[PDB]
Amino acid sequence: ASQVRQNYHEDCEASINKQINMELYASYVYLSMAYYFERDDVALPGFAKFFKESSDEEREHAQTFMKYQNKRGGRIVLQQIAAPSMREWGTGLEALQAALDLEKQVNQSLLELHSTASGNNDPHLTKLLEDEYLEEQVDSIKKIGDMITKLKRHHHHHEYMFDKELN
Amino acid sequence: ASQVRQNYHEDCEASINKQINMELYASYVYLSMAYYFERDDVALPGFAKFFKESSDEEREHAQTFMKYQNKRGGRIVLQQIAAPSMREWGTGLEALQAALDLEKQVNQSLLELHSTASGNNDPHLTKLLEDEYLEEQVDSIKKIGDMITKLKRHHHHHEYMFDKELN
Amino acid sequence: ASQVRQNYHEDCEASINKQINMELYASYVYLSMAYYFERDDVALPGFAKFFKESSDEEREHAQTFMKYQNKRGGRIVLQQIAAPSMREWGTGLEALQAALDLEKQVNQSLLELHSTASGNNDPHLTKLLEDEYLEEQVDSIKKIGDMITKLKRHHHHHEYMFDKELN
Amino acid sequence: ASQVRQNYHEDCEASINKQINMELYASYVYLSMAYYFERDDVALPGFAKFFKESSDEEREHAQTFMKYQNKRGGRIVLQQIAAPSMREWGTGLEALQAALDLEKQVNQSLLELHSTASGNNDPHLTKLLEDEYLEEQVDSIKKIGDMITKLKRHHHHHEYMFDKELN
Amino acid sequence: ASQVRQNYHEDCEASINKQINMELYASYVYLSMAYYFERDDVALPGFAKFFKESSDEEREHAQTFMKYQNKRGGRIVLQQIAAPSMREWGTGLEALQAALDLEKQVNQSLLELHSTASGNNDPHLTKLLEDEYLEEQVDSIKKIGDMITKLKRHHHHHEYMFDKELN
Amino acid sequence: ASQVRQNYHEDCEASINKQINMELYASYVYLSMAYYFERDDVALPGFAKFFKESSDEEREHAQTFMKYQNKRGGRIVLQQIAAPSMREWGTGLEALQAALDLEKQVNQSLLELHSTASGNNDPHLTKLLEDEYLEEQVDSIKKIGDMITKLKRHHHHHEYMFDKELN
Ligand SMILES: [Fe+3]
Ligand SMILES: [Fe+3]
Ligand SMILES: [Fe+3]
Ligand SMILES: [Fe+3]
Ligand SMILES: [Fe+3]
Ligand SMILES: [Fe+3]
Ligand SMILES: [Fe+3]
Ligand SMILES: [Fe+3]
Ligand SMILES: [Fe+3]
Ligand SMILES: [Fe+3]
Ligand SMILES: [Fe+3]
Ligand SMILES: [Fe+3]
Ligand SMILES: [Zn+2]
Ligand SMILES: [Zn+2]
Ligand SMILES: [Zn+2]
Repeated sequence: ASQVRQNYHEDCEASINKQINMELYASYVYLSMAYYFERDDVALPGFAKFFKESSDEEREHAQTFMKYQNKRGGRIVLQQIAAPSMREWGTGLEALQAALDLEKQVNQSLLELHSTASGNNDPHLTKLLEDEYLEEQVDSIKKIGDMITKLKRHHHHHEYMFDKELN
Repeated sequence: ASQVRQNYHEDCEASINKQINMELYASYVYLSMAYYFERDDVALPGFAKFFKESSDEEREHAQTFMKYQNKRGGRIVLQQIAAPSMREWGTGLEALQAALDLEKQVNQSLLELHSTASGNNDPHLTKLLEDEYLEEQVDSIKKIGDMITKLKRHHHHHEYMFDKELN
Repeated sequence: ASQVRQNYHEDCEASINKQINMELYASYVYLSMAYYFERDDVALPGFAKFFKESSDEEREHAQTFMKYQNKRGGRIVLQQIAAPSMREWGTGLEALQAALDLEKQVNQSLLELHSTASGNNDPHLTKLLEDEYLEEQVDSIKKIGDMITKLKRHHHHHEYMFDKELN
Repeated sequence: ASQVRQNYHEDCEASINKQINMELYASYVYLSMAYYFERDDVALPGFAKFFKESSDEEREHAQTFMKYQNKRGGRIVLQQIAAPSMREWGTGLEALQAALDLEKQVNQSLLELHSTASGNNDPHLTKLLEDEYLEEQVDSIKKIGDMITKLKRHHHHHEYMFDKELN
Repeated sequence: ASQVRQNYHEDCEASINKQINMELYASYVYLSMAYYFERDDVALPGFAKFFKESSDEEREHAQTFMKYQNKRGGRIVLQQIAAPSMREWGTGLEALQAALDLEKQVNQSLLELHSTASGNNDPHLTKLLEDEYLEEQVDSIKKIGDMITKLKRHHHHHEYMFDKELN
Repeated sequence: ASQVRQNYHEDCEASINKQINMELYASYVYLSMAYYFERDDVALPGFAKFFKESSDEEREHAQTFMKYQNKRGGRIVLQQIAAPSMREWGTGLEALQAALDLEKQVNQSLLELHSTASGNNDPHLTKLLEDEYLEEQVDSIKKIGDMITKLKRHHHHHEYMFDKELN
């Protein structure tokens, strides 16, 4: 194996490559959303900017894991990247609900990666997860939750005024 | 329940709430020491600034935990803040000695929360305590321990000189 | 008593202590509110911030009174700080209504404290109440009343827009 | 259909959607090269930076096309992004040669899109392809051809110095 | 023991001392290297400077551990610092290979020290190892590996050019 | 032998090497004093800064001699650095008294090297010792001698006041 590899379990090496794929798929979804709210019959620039930023940060997530793979001497495996779930994301409100669920789904995967890393006594990897993914996951889920509470109060008039505060 | 809650055990929720009350209780004790060192018959302006700053940090500890209750999607439930042990704190040394004892009692309970957090595999909350509370506790216990040594020396003139250090 | 004490009747000394408790219990109420309006299921950052500031300002009324007690040679006597009524304030309009009433409870005590100081021919203490307390109380009550008038115009879409004017 | 749609053939709409998936795929391939040249057993810091910017520029080729799909009032349709042809990319020169090939396959699809645009009398779309795509690919093919020539002249001391020019 | 000591098991106290010795012996190795590469018959200023910095950084890992021991109320126990293996490292590639292996010896102890702290439920000490030591160790090991990969391209003319990139 | 060696007796070479070990040994002793004045039960931050700076200058003395071994074309041969005499240094006065004794033992050996250098008519090395080491020794012995006088006075309060001089 690699000259730098030390205390690096192959089960961890492999969940990193599975997680990179999930980070990228999450990137693709926020990209689909981002430009959907830019359609002439949707015209929500606030929501569109928020989901463009989400897709960039999901891209950054994936890069930080590929950098990590190489740091420990593992070898990236990247699969295909599935097409997003849906493609018509409905209201801004249904988009945020979709995103809330996708961000909880990623946190479940990151809490699993953490347990797999604790179970192999990889305290470097648990440090990575705590300091760069667990805290970003909890803050974002709270961010989105806050937004869905503001935006559940029906009219299209309300979405548009909420949108402007996003922008 | 909550739209953000994920992997936050109800025992962690409950022990965050006891700990909000305990931090505020510490604020109240230090606040009492602060102003007692301002009595015209005590008039040590260095201990007064030290304990008033201590009182302030203890309220940030509590608020950081209340912020945290809400990030994870638990409910803040506040309780009555007991009045301090004393209102007359004796000497600066005897107040330091009581400071040190209560920072030590705050750390025992923070480490108990870390033990609850671990047992419920909540890495998000063990990281909160490691980075935000356990290093501040140790450093405080050590600064207070250092000053107790400098002051321990008996004399009234030595204390008024140590006091100007802390101004 | 004290080397400094002069024309400071003990009923005023004792009322200043009971007033310190009320102010500190007023702080606790507002801090409750402050972090309630930060819950993901509430998400009114403007209200939250208004109650944070109020909570901080009640803590300072308390410190001024404790500074004052020491200035006049009386002795601070701290007691327990009760937890609020209910920690679920409901809407912002309902919280503000609780605040209006709380500010009037503290105005009525402050005015009683001022009659005690007048009855006992303490003009230094009348002057403290007039300058440092009664004016903030009438400013605060009026502001709150102004805000309630604005907010009574029942849907949750109005509240979000008022919450931004306050942010 | 869309209230903005004018003179936008559905074949061109479909070819933009196909081309979006090709820009993204090129993004992914350049992402694999980028991070493969940062392996501890490859460690070519310049080749890696060159492909990072390539990967990023491909991503923005795709977002222009999706930006454009909406201007003309078509509907973005994204599909799976295939995994890159490889995982190892060999020497820096082999990665360029694969990138010479790849940019040429993109230029070929771009030029076919132009012919579709021309046959369906879309001068707005021919304009876009001429002004935002066709010139960057001729310019990129020439840059890469130049580098291949420099690097060809087998020994591996020479490759590390070429990386030097690249960082 | 100490007025400050709390939840600091004596096996961790003793391991911190043995770790201080290792770090200080790691400093000695690098200082040897540093001035070897400055001999007139060697004359690799870049290598020399790299090993000077490394030597200085090992001295600081040692100081942090001695600061830490005092923070937790244990007692520093210093012992002799062995002279290196051989003081003739030969080529730069051979020195770097010795450094890679040394950094992995210190990584394996640091990871053992971290299992000791975990076994003894010291989360303050796990946190110190994670933040302050394990991350530098994986960065350092990977860097060294990267440098060895670059340098294996056997003639002494390559080495001089790599030595300048490092200068 | 060396391409730079000229008029550098092998006895001078050998005595430079004993002296590198002796300077590093001094660094280690001062380093021990440095951190012992940081124990929570000693807590004299002025002696700690004085001895930590002393430890640092002693390592520059050693490195200046290793640089020098290589200027003249001799071989650095490093040896084991003995652990300090003590780890508990008693009072600041008793540590100063031990500082003074070891600066006096360093000067005896520097003057012995000057005597070896002279006898081997090496004016280059007698000038090194005159300008770089013998004036620093005398000045140190005198500063330490001055402080021993200021401190000698018995009392705990006087030492904590002298200590703030040195901060
Ligand atoms: Fe992510
Ligand atoms: Fe995410
Ligand atoms: Fe605290
Ligand atoms: Fe505290
Ligand atoms: Fe008030
Ligand atoms: Fe008030
Ligand atoms: Fe492209
Ligand atoms: Fe391209
Ligand atoms: Fe180290
Ligand atoms: Fe190291
Ligand atoms: Fe010296
Ligand atoms: Fe010396
Ligand atoms: Zn951390
Ligand atoms: Zn050749
Ligand atoms: Zn060459």
